[PDB]
Amino acid sequence: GPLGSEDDLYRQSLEIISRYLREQATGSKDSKPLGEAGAAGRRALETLRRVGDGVQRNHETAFQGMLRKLDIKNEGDVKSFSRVMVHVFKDGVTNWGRIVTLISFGAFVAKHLKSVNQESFIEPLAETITDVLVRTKRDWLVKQRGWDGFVEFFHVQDLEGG
Repeated sequence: GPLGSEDDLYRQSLEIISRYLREQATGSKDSKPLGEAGAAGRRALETLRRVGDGVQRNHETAFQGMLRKLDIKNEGDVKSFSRVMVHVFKDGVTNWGRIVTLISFGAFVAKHLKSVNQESFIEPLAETITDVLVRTKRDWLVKQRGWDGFVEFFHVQDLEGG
């Protein structure tokens, strides 16, 4: 049925986004590792976790001004996320770092939404951030084998080049 000409990545992009945003919102480290998303999720949830911890420390100024400018009240405030969706890739040249900031913002905003006890809008929050993530950078995701590519860019563990 679903399997065919539909979207295979989206399924994953969601599996990992949920897994990531869920572990972030709670703040507690997940004990159960990946086992459905495949290879991407395994190295993604761990990579994204690290890049996120850094992104937040690197954007604390931006993140503070971005979320402060917004104000999640209902599922309608998600429109504000759409604004940052574009503002994230403001630069003509597309870089994984930019896409990392997008996932980094909503991920940080999700944990923020949970800090105020509004998980109600969180469920749709994650569903949107993901949709808008793979659906906004689909062409790229298709031109860069999506998920696998993301990790291809971050195939570095304890090594640094440039």
